[PDB]
Amino acid sequence: GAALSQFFQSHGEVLEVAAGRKYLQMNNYSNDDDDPPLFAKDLSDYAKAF
Amino acid sequence: EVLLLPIDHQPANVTTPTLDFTNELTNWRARVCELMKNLVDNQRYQPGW
Amino acid sequence: SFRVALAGWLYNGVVTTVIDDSSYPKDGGSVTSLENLWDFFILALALPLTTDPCAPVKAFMTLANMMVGFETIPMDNQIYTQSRRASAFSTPHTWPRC
Amino acid sequence: VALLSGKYPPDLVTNVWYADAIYPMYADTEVFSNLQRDVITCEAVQTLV
Repeated sequence: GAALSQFFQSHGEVLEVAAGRKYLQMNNYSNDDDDPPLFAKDLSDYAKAF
Repeated sequence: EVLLLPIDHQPANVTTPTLDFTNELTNWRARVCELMKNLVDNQRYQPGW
Repeated sequence: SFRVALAGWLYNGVVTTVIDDSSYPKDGGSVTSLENLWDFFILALALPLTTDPCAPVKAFMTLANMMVGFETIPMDNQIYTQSRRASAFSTPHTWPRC
Repeated sequence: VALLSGKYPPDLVTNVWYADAIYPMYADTEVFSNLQRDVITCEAVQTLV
C-alpha cells in the first residue's frame, strides 16, 4: 500500500518496474572508435519490464 | 481503450502536490540552459563582450 | 430527529432510518480540513442509533474517503476506488473484504 | 511562458478538486444519444448498398 511510483506500480496481478543502468558513462567517454558500446543501457529509461 | 501522449506520464503518489525537479521537462530545460551557458562561454563566438 | 430515531426501533421491519446526504462531508472531504474533521466526529457519534444494517461500513468508509491520498486499503476489483462516496454503501454486497 | 509560469491554489487537495470539477459533465448524458445515431448511420449505408 506504500505509494511510490518512481520505481514500480501495480495494475492487478501484473507488476511493472522501470529497470535501468546496466552500464554507467564516465566523463572521458567521447564516442571514440575503440570505446566499448553501451547498447543504450546508460540512459534514464530504456525499457519497462512487466 | 488506449490514449497516446508525446511526453511521459508517471502518476502522482500524494494528493497534496508540491515541488520536486525529477521530471523530463525540467531535465530538458536544464539541458537547454546549460548548452546556452556553453554557447555564451566561448570568447571566440562573440569577442565583443 | 432524536425522537424519531428512538421511535424507529419499533418499526425496523417497515421503515429504516438513515443519515441524510448533507450530514456527510462535502465532495468526499479530506483530513487536511478542520471542518471535515468535525463533520466526521459528529457523524461517527450519530451513526449507532440508526436502524441501518450498513451503518458500520458507512462509519469506516467515511474515514477511508477522508484518508485516501495518505493511506490505502486493498480493493477487490479494478472498478471501484477507495475514494468512493460513503452514501452508496447501504446494501451488503458492497461491504469490502478489507 | 505558460511552461515557465504556472502555480496551484495555495493549499489544495486533488481528490476534492477533481470530485467537484468532474461532477456536472457526468451529470450530462449527451454521450449516450450519439450511439443511436451511429446505429442508424451504419444501417443506412448497409441498406443503401
